[PDB]
Amino acid sequence: ASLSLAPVNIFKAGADEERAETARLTSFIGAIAIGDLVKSTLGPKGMDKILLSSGRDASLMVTNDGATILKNIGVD
Amino acid sequence: ATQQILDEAERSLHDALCVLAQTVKDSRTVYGGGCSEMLMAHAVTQLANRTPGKEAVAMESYAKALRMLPTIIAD
Amino acid sequence: MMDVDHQIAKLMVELSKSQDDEIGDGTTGVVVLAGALLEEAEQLLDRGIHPIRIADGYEQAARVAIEHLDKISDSVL
Amino acid sequence: VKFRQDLMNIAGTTLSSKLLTHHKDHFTKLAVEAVLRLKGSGNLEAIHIIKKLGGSLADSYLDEGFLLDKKIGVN
Amino acid sequence: VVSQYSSLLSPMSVNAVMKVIDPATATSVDLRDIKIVKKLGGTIDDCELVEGLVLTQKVSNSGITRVEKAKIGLIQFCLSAPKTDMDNQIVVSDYAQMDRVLREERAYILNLVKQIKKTGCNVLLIQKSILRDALSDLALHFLNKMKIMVIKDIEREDIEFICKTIGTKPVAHIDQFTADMLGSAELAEEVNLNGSGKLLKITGCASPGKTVTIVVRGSNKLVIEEAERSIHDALCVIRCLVKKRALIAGGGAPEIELALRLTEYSRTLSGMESYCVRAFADAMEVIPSTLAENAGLNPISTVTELRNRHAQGEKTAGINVRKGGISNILEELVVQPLLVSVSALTLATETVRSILKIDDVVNT
Amino acid sequence: LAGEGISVNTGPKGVINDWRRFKQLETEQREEQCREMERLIKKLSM
Amino acid sequence: EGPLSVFGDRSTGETIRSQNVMAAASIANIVKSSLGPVGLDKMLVDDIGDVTITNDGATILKLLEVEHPAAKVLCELADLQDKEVGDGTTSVVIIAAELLKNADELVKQKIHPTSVISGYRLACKEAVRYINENLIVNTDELGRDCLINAAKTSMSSKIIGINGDFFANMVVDAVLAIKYTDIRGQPRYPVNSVNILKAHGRSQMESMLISGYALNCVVGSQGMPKRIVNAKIACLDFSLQKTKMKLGVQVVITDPEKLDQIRQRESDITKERIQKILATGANVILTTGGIDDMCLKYFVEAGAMAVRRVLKRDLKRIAKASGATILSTLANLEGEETFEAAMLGQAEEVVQERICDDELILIKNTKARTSASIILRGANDFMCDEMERSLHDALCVVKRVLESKSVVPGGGAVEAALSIYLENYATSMGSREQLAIAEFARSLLVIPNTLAVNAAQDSTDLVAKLRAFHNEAQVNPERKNLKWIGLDLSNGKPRDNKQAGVFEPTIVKVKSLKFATEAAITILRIDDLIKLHPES
Amino acid sequence: CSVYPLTFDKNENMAAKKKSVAMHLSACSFTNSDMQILTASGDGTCALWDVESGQLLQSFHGHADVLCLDLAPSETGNTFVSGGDKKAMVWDMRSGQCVQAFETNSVRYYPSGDAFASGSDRLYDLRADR
Amino acid sequence: TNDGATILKQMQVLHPAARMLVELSKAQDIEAGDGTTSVVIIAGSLLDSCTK
Ligand SMILES: Nc1ncnc2c1ncn2[C@@H]1O[C@H](COP(=O)(O)OP(=O)(O)O)[C@@H](O)[C@H]1O
Ligand SMILES: Nc1ncnc2c1ncn2[C@@H]1O[C@H](COP(=O)(O)OP(=O)(O)O)[C@@H](O)[C@H]1O
Ligand SMILES: Nc1ncnc2c1ncn2[C@@H]1O[C@H](COP(=O)(O)OP(=O)(O)O)[C@@H](O)[C@H]1O
Ligand SMILES: [Mg+2]
Ligand SMILES: [Mg+2]
Ligand SMILES: [Mg+2]
Ligand SMILES: [Mg+2]
Repeated sequence: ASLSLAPVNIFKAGADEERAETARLTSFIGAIAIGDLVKSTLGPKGMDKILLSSGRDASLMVTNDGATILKNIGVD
Repeated sequence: ATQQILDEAERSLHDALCVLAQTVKDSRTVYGGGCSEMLMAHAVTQLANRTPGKEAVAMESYAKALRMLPTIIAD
Repeated sequence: MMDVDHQIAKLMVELSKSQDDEIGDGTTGVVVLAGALLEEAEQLLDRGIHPIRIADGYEQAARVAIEHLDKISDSVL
Repeated sequence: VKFRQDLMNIAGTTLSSKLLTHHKDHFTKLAVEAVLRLKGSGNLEAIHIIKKLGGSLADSYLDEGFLLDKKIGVN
Repeated sequence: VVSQYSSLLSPMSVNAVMKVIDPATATSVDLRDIKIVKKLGGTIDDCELVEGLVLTQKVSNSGITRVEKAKIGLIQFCLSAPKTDMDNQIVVSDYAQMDRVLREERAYILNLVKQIKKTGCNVLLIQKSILRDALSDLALHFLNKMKIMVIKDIEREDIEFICKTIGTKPVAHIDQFTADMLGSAELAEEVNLNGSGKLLKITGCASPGKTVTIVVRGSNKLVIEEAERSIHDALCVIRCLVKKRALIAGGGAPEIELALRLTEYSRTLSGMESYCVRAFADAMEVIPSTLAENAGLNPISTVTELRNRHAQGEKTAGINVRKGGISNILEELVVQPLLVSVSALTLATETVRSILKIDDVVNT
Repeated sequence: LAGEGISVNTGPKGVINDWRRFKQLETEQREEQCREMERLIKKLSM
Repeated sequence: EGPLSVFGDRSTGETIRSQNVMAAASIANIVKSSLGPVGLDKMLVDDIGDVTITNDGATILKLLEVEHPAAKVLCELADLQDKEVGDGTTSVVIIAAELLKNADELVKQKIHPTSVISGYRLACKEAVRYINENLIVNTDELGRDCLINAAKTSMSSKIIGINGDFFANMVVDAVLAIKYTDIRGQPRYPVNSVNILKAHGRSQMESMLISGYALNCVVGSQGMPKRIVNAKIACLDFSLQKTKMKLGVQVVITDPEKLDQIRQRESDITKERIQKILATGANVILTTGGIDDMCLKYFVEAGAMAVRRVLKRDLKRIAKASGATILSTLANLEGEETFEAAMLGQAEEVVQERICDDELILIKNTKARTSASIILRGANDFMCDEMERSLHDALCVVKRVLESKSVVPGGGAVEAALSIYLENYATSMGSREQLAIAEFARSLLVIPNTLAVNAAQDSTDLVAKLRAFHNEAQVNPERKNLKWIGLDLSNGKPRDNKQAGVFEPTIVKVKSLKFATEAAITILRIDDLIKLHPES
Repeated sequence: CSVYPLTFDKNENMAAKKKSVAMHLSACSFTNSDMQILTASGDGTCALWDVESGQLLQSFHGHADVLCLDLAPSETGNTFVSGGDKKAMVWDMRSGQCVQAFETNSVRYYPSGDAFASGSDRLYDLRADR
Repeated sequence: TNDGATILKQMQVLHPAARMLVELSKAQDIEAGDGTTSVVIIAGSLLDSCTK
């Protein structure tokens, strides 16, 4: 059996876990989303991104650098 | 032994009866086990090999799905 | 790093920490061995044996296994 | 005879994936006889399936006549 | 729970089953022929096997509660003012029509009652009627004046049972009501259960056709429910004996024998199926373990002693709760029909096989 | 029920007006509650 | 919640057994204080100010709100004892609770419940046999005094207790008055045919035993006479009102000249019926239905008493006592409509008596059958209700004594004798059932213990003295007269209860033992509880 | 919603007999001839019972849940309309089929018989299906 | 009650396997009428072995 799908629950409230298929699905989804986001900015004809901050300052950033794009995003 | 067993047996028997009645109506038969799927995929591939353009790619994808069905059977 | 709440899970975590402290390797084998032992004990209890008898049998079997491990061991330089 | 063999094979293939695959042979003979008793009619409602709890799945059978689930008068 | 009363219920159950079937011909038993009546009060020791018919309906008549040499008549029409199926009204235009209508209705009821009485009937059963009064007060008065017990509000579903019991052919029109269509009986009386209700019992019939009634009594309702469930279980066991004429030892002997023989069989099935058959045998080894555990014995020693003794060659060896150990179980008269064990095995195996084919749960 | 990784788009930008319209009132309510709780419970309990 | 995944709580093992014993002990302790002559009554407030003052166990357990189903099992056990016997309602509950408690105590020592149940069954059977063989007193050798003593014993602990010297005679006379024989020559006493009327006012001593029947009814019209010196009672089961055609009859008038005649006939029919009834000489007319004003005027002019809305059971009793015949309709077998003189009852007097600002009908000295009725007088309604309950208990006790001619000594003598005999008997029956039978015998001692505790006396010493006396009776062949020794609660000393006139019907003890044993067996059979949560 | 008390509190006026077993209820309605009772439940099935014999003559399922039932008085067998789904359906119990339907709670059959009201939460002519 | 079929029917089990065990008890009662507890015990033991 597994911790999540068991008659008795072994976890604190708000803590969960993802088994083989679910963990692989989530990891692949996240990686593919990151790759699709960062791409289209690749090569001589790549475009730029607008990084609109949601904070109080609301800093506005227009960039082509992939590292800066990946730094300033709330990633779960 | 259970009500669920009885219901599933009834559904399976209904499937068999319907297929047998259809065969009685039209006696033409084809081989199963993925043989028909693979034959159709082979015909589609033969058509695609003589077709220029991205339509060939679409045909190849069609044949790939047709071959994927018995692949799922084997999985 | 797990956020466990069951007390037996905390005991398993303490077992792994103890194995890490004393040896540093084999922290995963201990948990699997304990789980298998408790599963077999579950079967025995369902068959109707006092748990203390199961614990004593496990202790003497572990003594035998340790003696055998000492017997079949090899020395290295 | 070839058509009957084809009906046997088709019913077996249809029942292969279902829970009846345990008694596939018996259930295939059952379904083929039930369909052939229709004398070429397509009326699948002419075949009545009665689900009675208890007993084994192999105890299922096709009545050589007909079974009704009503009551007779008093006298 | 009815174990101290088994000396009373077991012969009662056997008699009930035998009285409703033909032993030389019957291949099945219809338990609907054994009516079970639960009445609060008394003790389970007061359970009775009534050969005739027991009716919970009360007698509408007052002063007539015991009739000997009764001629029970079953009536399916209404003893009230005439009323056609079509919508009908009586139109009065003169003062004479009023008492003429009253007199004619009285004469009609009197003629109905006189026709009923002329056949020699003395006990009347009236089927429950709706949309029309089954028994008028004037009709009841006329029936009382001619010394006839009247029982009304008979349920429709009990007509077949009553006709099978006392041999009365139901009557739906007064034209066909004749003496030869009645059902004779030795006695039809209403008894009181020591201030705990009243029962109408018709005991002794000229044609007692394959029907018996069982009266269950107890201190409280829960024990009565359990007693009637246990009686039904005993009747079902005798029914199994009727269907399949085979007997097997009890007390865990079949399960231990099965486990041993299936282990031996699995030892000749090299492959991955040998493990599965061995697991099957070990699973069959559970019932004797549960019996030993519930008996207060040591399950390990008891089960291994059973297995060893069955390996010795004695297959009628099981749990002996009375003795407290292991001995031959036939001396304890602990036997059960083979059909019970065979059906249990087959149904459990089929259910397990169906379970093993499931690999996903979808919430609709 | 897949594709959770979205990183969204200018859609929330298109709704900044209503977001701030509600957030200003929410912040005022939070300030009022913070000034109320500086005394309540902090001293009422003991 | 676990692997069962059932929507409800579950209790297993010693927990559920302890809970069941707790519920039984609670039900016992509710009514333990109201056992024996030194017992006390209880108040019951019905959440709306209604007050019920009672000592009867069945009433107390019926009015209470019980939730645990074992407590219910005990409550319906008391109700069954009340319905089937009429006395000993508290005793059966107390005995069952003590039996269950001792059985659980045995089970806690790893004694299997099957062994305890078998021991209880054997002990109950042997106790019944011993009671029937050694502790019965034939009433034919005592006479009328036995009935009076049994009634007095029943009336002890009740509000009519000290005044029992006067109430016992009244109860005995009332029971003997309604005696009648049936087929197969077996006399039976239809107790509850003695109508009991409650009316506050004078003291208990002024309770009147009517040599006839009493109706809680009055005459319909003030113009009728309120006393008949030679009653010709006619009992009817139909209303005397204006004639109305049935639902299936319609009056359609096309010629206007017939409407007046039809309307006249609508009342002339009832007038003719009343004239037919009166022409036979009937003086008293009792009907279960209503009577209109003009129909009352007919009796007023005829100078005959007419009572309407009479209860059906009261009418049946009056007809049986006076020799009248209930007529649901006026219709002979010739198709006509007549009333004969043979359908008339006869009574020596019918009076509209006045009882404490209220009036009731007394039918005095009915002929062809003797009837009885009792009018109870008390301080208020609660006292009269308790009087009625105690009187019903006494009537039931006298009925049991007259039906079965055997009585047993009271005051716990039977319990002590049974305890001694069963504790001696257990040593010669099995090995595991010995403890069960011994605990049954010890549990039988709860009744004298409760009596002595209620007396605020030394229960231990009194029960020890009783057991010593009964042991001497059982082991010494020449001291067999000690079987009758019971408890004298007034002085707190053993006393010969057979000589003291403390008697109970044997059926009371036998049925109490059987019902208590069955209830204890039923509760003891449980070892697990599943309480599904309500779906609402 | 309207449930009359249990004991009928009367003196045997030959109407205390009511059956009213309620083995099915949201649209219980007595028919023209009293020998039949028509009731509906939330399972989307319309049940017809014979009050005298006391068993379900034949059940009608052609819908979701059914709410409102109205009957056109003709032998109680001719037609009865159900409007429980947004699908007004008319059934004939001489054949047990939905004779006609209208895909559009308080349906009322017009006294004339050529149309019927379909009040929801229109006068639909049966001669034109519009 | 001591009857297996009655015990399993009265308490509302929610897991599908328990529901099929209840149906198995009902079928055993229909075909035989006794052994209703034993068949459920056998099925449970069989699946317990199936675990390993
Ligand atoms: N015995 C068999 N051997 C090989 N293939 C089979 C067999 N039985 C069925 N199949 C294949 O399985 C496929 C699915 O059939 P099945 O699952 O029975 O019904 P459905 O078509 O509804 O999925 C069919 O295309 C058939 O070719
Ligand atoms: N005068 C008396 N002397 C001694 N004991 C008595 C006397 N009268 C009654 N008893 C005993 O008191 C016990 C309690 O009876 P009681 O509680 O009044 O009956 P119930 O249980 O029906 O309420 C009876 O068992 C009876 O033996
Ligand atoms: N006196 C006895 N001695 C030994 N075993 C018994 C005895 N009575 C019953 N058994 C066993 O107990 C098992 C359970 O029977 P029971 O509880 O009556 O019905 P079910 O089989 O439905 O549980 C049976 O298989 C039977 O072999
Ligand atoms: Mg390592
Ligand atoms: Mg298929
Ligand atoms: Mg008393
Ligand atoms: Mg059994």
